[PDB]
Amino acid sequence: TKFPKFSQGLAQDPTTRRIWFGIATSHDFESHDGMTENNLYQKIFASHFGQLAIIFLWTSGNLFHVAWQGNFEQWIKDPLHIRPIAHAISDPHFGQPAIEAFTRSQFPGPVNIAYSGVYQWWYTIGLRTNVDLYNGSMFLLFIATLALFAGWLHLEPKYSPKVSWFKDAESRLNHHLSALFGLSSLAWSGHLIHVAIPESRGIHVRWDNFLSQLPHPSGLEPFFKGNWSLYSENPDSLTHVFGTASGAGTAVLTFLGGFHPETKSLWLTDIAHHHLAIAVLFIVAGHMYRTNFAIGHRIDDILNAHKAPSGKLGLGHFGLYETINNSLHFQLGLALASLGVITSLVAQHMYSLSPYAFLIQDRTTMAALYTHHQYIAGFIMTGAFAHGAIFFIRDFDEEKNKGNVLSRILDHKEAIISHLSWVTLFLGFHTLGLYVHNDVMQAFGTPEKQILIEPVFAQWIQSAHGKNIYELNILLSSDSSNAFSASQAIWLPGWLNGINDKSTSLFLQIGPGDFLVHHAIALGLHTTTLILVKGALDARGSRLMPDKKDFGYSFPCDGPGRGGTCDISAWDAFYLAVFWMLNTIGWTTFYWHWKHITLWQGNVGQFNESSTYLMGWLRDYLWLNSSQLINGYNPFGMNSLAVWGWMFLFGHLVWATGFMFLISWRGYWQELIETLVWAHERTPITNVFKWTDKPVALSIVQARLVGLAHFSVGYVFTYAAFLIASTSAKF
Amino acid sequence: MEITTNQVYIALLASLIPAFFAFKLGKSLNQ
Amino acid sequence: SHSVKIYNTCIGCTQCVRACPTDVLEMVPWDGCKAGQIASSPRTEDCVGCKRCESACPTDFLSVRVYLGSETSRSMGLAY
Amino acid sequence: MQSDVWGTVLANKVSHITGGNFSQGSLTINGWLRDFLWAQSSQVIQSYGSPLSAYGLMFLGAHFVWAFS
Amino acid sequence: AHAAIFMVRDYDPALNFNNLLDRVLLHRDAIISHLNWVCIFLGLHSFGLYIHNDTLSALGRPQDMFSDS
Amino acid sequence: AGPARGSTVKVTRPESYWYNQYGKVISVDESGAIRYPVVVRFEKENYQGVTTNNFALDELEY
Amino acid sequence: EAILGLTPCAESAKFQKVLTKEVKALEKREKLYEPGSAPFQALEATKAKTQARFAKYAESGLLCGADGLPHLISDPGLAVKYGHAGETLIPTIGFLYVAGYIGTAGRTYLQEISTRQKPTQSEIIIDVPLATSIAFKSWDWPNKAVKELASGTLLEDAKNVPVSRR
Ligand code: CLA
Ligand code: CLA
Ligand code: CLA
Ligand code: CLA
Ligand code: CLA
Ligand SMILES: CC1=C(/C=C/C(C)=C/C=C/C(C)=C/C=C/C=C(C)/C=C/C=C(C)/C=C/C2=C(C)CCCC2(C)C)C(C)(C)CCC1
Ligand SMILES: CC1=C(/C=C/C(C)=C/C=C/C(C)=C/C=C/C=C(C)/C=C/C=C(C)/C=C/C2=C(C)CCCC2(C)C)C(C)(C)CCC1
Repeated sequence: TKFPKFSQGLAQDPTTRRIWFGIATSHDFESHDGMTENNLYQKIFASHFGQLAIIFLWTSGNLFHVAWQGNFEQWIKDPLHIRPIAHAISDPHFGQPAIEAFTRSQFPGPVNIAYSGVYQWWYTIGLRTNVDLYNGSMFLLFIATLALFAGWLHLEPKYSPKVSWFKDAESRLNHHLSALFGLSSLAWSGHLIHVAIPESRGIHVRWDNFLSQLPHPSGLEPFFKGNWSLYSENPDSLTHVFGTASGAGTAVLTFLGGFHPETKSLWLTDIAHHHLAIAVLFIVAGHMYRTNFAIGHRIDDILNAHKAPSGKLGLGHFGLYETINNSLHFQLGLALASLGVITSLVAQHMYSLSPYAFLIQDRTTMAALYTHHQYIAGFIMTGAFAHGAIFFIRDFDEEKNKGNVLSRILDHKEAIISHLSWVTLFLGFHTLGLYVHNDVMQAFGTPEKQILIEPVFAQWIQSAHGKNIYELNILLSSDSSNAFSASQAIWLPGWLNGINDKSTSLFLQIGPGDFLVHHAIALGLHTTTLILVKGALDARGSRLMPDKKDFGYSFPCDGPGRGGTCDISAWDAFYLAVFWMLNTIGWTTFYWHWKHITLWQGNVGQFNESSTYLMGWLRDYLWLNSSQLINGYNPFGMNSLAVWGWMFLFGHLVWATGFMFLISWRGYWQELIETLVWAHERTPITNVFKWTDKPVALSIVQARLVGLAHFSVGYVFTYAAFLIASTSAKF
Repeated sequence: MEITTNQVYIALLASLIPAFFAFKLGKSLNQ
Repeated sequence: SHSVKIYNTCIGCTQCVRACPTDVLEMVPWDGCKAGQIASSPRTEDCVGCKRCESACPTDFLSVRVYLGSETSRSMGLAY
Repeated sequence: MQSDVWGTVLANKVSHITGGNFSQGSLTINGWLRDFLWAQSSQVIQSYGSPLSAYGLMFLGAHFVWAFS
Repeated sequence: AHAAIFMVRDYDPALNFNNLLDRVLLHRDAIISHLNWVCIFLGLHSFGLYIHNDTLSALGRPQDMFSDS
Repeated sequence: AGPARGSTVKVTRPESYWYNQYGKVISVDESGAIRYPVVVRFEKENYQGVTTNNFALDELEY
Repeated sequence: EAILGLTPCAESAKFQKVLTKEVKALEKREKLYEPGSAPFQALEATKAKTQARFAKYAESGLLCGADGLPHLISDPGLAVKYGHAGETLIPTIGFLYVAGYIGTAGRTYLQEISTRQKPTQSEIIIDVPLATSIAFKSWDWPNKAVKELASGTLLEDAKNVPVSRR
């Protein structure tokens, strides 16, 4: 018909394929009809503005709904005993008991309790009233508007940048490192020193008084003389109540380490010092590349210099600069890899060094935020490898990259894949072995014959950090070491208080159950990597198909010949790897959850005893903690867990529905749909309703994608239901 | 304290402005 | 439509031609091999994409090659 | 059978094994999951250390073989 | 399975001209399509009733359920 | 020059199943029009299940 | 010697608790039978073995956790310094000897039959004399390993190894 207008091939298709494949190729701008490099960069740049606006509108809506329908001010009076609210419910389908069930707070109606942790974050950074929130909401709506206008404007022909502007790497790196990262970090230090730290100590500072209100009793004279220490003089005491002046200090920049005793969060003056120190680093970093003033490095020169004299790396990094500068998929792959790592970092660090006031006491938000960030990191790490494969097919040219590290890595791909295959097989065999040994020992009534390997290498590292529970007396756990007795350490008393407190999750104690799961996670990381690396390294060709680059990233197969070739494309490697990634984050979040749930209830023995065999996981984790969830609605009545109950069965159903797409394949359905087309055509009256797009069965790749999407949604929705209902039921 | 019905109205009418700009940007990106 | 291409490694065994269910390929004369015939693909508007020809071909990495492309009602194998 | 036939008789009163929960409990998926799958699975998951422990091992082993498929 | 092996391997058209087996094969789109409808109908009016009950139970309206009460 | 009938060659055609492997020469064609005159036989069958293939002289190491 | 926060099983109360718990279960089962009957004798054999096993674990310098179950030490330095090398380090050497033996026997048989007329017939019908000879001559497998390594006959050269279009 007409849609999709970016593909004539698709728009001639007389079937329902046109619709589905039109939606699925709409953002792949390179493959569009008559696409030039200029037009490609300009549509990317605009879409980027569109994403920004969507993010600012999302934040604006969180602020709005919390200011309008939440209980932010009540929560501020009693953080540990009021539940924060996300939004109201306006569902005409509810009955009166459901209305009475979901009615919690003083709001007149049914609400949803929020688990995103935005209340803790807003309170920490200084907001205190619903008017604050509302004004923030309005500001963000304005910034959205600006982004959308910029998007449109830079799409106009007078402001549309040229490709050279897009390919100016050194300038971008300077600006992005000095300003985006550096000056935004310095600004945040300014916000903390001028607004947040005062509000933490009772002083109310807003736009109408900040220009007068001195953030430190001595002003900027200490700064300009060089008496910087005066800014660290009188820190808050260990008896300080957050938000009041009782026990409060005057210092604005410290290095105390550890946590504030009431909030169980990091000190704000250490967060301000942090943001200020790294600002100084990023600003210095952003003055390194050569732009328009003759000073600075050129990136190609750095690249071209680094080559080992032995020749073990070949021609080293020669030619890489044009490779990366001319390939968007390389750039996207490197970005997603980096972001992947940083997202896991945020998950691993926010539970152990909690930065927000009263957030560790909110157990369900803690569990939600860890789970959320690790699932996102998992999806992002698959993407990085996917876009690495698409680079090897679409943008890698061997003539230009001859002898450098990319061609070399491609020249020993069998060594890489075979070694990964060894590691995978080794962990899988031994780790599943040891669990099955331990299960049979428990079943035969002989728990003393389990194999329970201590994690001594992790206990050593914990000992070096200052934990004294393993009696190993090294580095920070020895009094006599250089590391401990370093005079100007000064973060150490705070740190050691924190690391030897059972309540915090700062280096949890570990034992045999911790040893087994860490090897399971290793098995999952390696096996995911192996599937994705094989994908990217066999992308351009293999022995079973030497001309794979000519078919592209995604294609069904190469037919039943040569022994059969289902799932031989690099896209299929990605599709296979997503199951392994969900399984691996599954294992990490189950471990995090069960380990915390037992620590918070006090019975760490439960985890220590039960986690060494698989019936323990099944019985004392899944089976036991599903009791309240599945009673959310019963023949007797219903409670506010009825929504999570229903979303739990919904997840089960969506996961199972995905198996239909994953197991039954296309021909079955194409032959059934032919009989339905016959029945429609031959049934009187009804025939007069004619289709415009001939009904056909979904395609081969399409159904792999639809199966994966049903599988992923059901996996996520089930676990999130279980995680929130179980944690919220018991805490 | 409680956000008033007036402040909801102002929020709505304000939101009409990035709706228009959205439409504009969409149309522009769509060839 | 799908695109069927023939490369010069053909040995003129006629097996692909025999295999094809929609008469896309035929044998034309050639001098590059002992059999003095090569395969050719004049009627690629009738190719359904089954890849039966590639299963028949006995040369090491096939001399006939089907690259799937845009769908039509003919290539989609529709009797409606 | 466990809810409506099998049980023990005292005089004329019949005390069934799951106490007649089929008639009401079977009318939702949640009830099949809760009153059948979750509740009646207590015996097999609490079988370790007993003479029924082979059923516990076969229960986990079969979950494994199914997922392997 | 074995019926399909018979059709593929041991069916002779010549010896089955206008008998029952041939007539079956002349209306095989009508047989499958009617079976298809019956399956959709039974699916919706049977598992749809459990989904009904689950949903109305969760919405707090047990008097709207397909039940003995 | 051609290999002798019965000699051993090593394939150097990268898209072939038998790359870097050794085969026996069965026949050489002498016409110049022929594009792949040498017939080689291998012990290991390929994915297609065949064990023989025609090669050019610039794809063999003899 | 108590290391890593663990107590020795010989002087752990939780260890004894576990032994009590197993023996008590066996006593309960014995109540049902008659003191002379053969089930009774079976349960006594079971209980004997059990007490023997705990005694063995007690005089082996095994280290118990808070659960009262023995824990193994796998860093070789810690194992050797505190007398726990029999838990993982000796078994390592023992596994690596037997795995090297099996590998060597398999590689040997494969390299031997590869020179036959139809080598693939000797893979589905095993040459049993040849296999027994190889199995028994391969007890000194590091001889062959270090010879092959140092000489260069272990690895095929890259030019002779089939590989894809890379
Ligand atoms: C951006 C995310 C966002 C989300 C997910 C929601 C979600 C919701 N809003 Mg809220 N809303 C938002 C922003 C958002 N809002 C903002 C910024 C304002 C201030 C202008 C409001 C003002 C508002 C009012 C007055 C009401 C709601 C209501 C609701 C609820 C029902 C849907 C509805 O009636 O809204 C209707 C939508 C609007 C009134 C304007 C929304 C403007 C946003 C930016 C929409 C665009 C979203 C996004 C960018 C589109 C991309 C998706 C696409 C990729 C598929 C639902 C929870 C109703 C409610 O509270 O029920 C209990 C209700 O009465 N919202
Ligand atoms: C910044 C991040 C980023 C960017 C800019 C891109 C950009 C792109 N990707 Mg990459 N990718 C990324 C991250 C990113 N990706 C990540 C994180 C992954 C791992 C998931 C991938 C994996 C990936 C694959 C495997 C492929 C791409 C492809 C592409 C290209 C086309 C995509 C397309 O046509 O979409 C249009 C697609 C859609 C409209 C489908 C949407 C499917 C939805 C999101 C499923 C969600 C389920 C459901 C709706 C949930 C609802 C809740 C429920 C209760 C109802 C485009 C260049 C493709 C390409 O063509 O290269 C050749 C390609 O094949 N990407
Ligand atoms: C429980 C389910 C399950 C299990 C056990 C496996 C196991 C494995 N997967 Mg598979 N996989 C699965 C689900 C599973 N997968 C699913 C759902 C998908 C998505 C389609 C995949 C997709 C997938 C891909 C793409 C890849 C794997 C690979 C692997 C191998 C990784 C090697 C290893 O980790 O340990 C070693 C082996 C095991 C732990 C399993 C062996 C089982 C026991 C230990 C063997 C002993 C049997 C015993 C003697 C009894 C004999 C039977 C008797 C009747 C005769 C391993 C064989 C990878 C691989 O092969 O890398 C080499 C690989 O690339 N998997
Ligand atoms: C839970 C997992 C799941 C589900 C829901 C389905 C569903 C279906 N399968 Mg699939 N299938 C599955 C797993 C599943 N399958 C698996 C694992 C495989 C093995 C690979 C298959 C292999 C398979 C084959 C080979 C066939 C089916 C067929 C069917 C269809 C049966 C007809 C039917 O009952 O439609 C009715 C739809 C349902 C019962 C789905 C749920 C619909 C809900 C209850 C209604 C949705 C709400 C709706 C909006 C409410 C409207 C009314 C209300 C307002 C009053 C149905 C769509 C058959 C088919 O298509 O024949 C016609 C068929 O031949 N399936
Ligand atoms: C002579 C027999 C032999 C030898 C010496 C090797 C050696 C090796 N294998 Mg191989 N392998 C073998 C048989 C052998 N394998 C067989 C029979 C299979 C099919 C199951 C495999 C499947 C296999 C896979 C999938 C992988 C290896 C890998 C490896 C390498 C690393 C070690 C390892 O992963 O062990 C693991 C070994 C197994 C999983 C197979 C068990 C081998 C049995 C126990 C011994 C041989 C049995 C044989 C019937 C003995 C008959 C001898 C008699 C007649 C005299 C190493 C080169 C890995 C690698 O590539 O490393 C880079 C790898 O991923 N092997
Ligand atoms: C008149 C009036 C009123 C009312 C109003 C209203 C009713 C409103 C509404 C409103 C609304 C209803 C709004 C909305 C909004 C929306 C928005 C704001 C959106 C956005 C979006 C976006 C941004 C998107 C994006 C995109 C996409 C998705 C694709 C591509 C393109 C783009 C990127 C653009 C009142 C009563 C007050 C008063 C009186 C007057
Ligand atoms: C395929 C492909 C691709 C992709 C890629 C990827 C996907 C990757 C990933 C990767 C990754 C994702 C990685 C990671 C890494 C990391 C690291 C390497 C780290 C390190 C660290 C360190 C070493 C540290 C240190 C330390 C510690 C540990 C502690 C203490 C302190 C300190 C600091 C000293 C691309 C795009 C290129 C393109 C082509 C193709």
